[PDB]
Amino acid sequence: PEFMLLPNILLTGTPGVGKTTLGKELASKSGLKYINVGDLAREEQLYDGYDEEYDCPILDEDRVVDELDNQMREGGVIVDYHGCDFFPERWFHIVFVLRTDTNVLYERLETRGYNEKKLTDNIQCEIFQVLYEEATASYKEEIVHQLPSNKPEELENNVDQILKWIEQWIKDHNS
Repeated sequence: PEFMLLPNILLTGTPGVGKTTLGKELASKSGLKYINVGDLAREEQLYDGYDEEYDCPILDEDRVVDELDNQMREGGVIVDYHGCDFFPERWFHIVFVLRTDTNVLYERLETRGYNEKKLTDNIQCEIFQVLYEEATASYKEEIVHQLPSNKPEELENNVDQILKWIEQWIKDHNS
């Protein structure tokens, strides 16, 4: 991989849409580094404050940015998070918003053991297309793409499409 310019990819979308499964499979099949922002925040303890209504530690967004910046500047990172407005715009060469039909998403999150309030908030997040709108507000329209993510076959299509995109980008940016 040495001395190749490599792209950064954002995988965003509501919890349950398949970002982690996709990012991990992409890392394995491309050699790009996969970063789960939730796991990173947990591992490096990047929390500040507690949201009492959602019942979750509040992400320290500045510290996440500081934690990742050097690595992002070096390129070749696939970032997975259910938020994107706080990342420096310069980080990402392409942004994929994974989408899952509400019925499918509900059953996924139900299986994850989400209670009613958490199920409702997340399901409304998807049905209101919150993350999609957040992505389009934060990044150039031409680099934001929605990906259906409802079944293994769509995961397969997404892996294939993005792996092909990575190859083309690398060719274009290492003349």
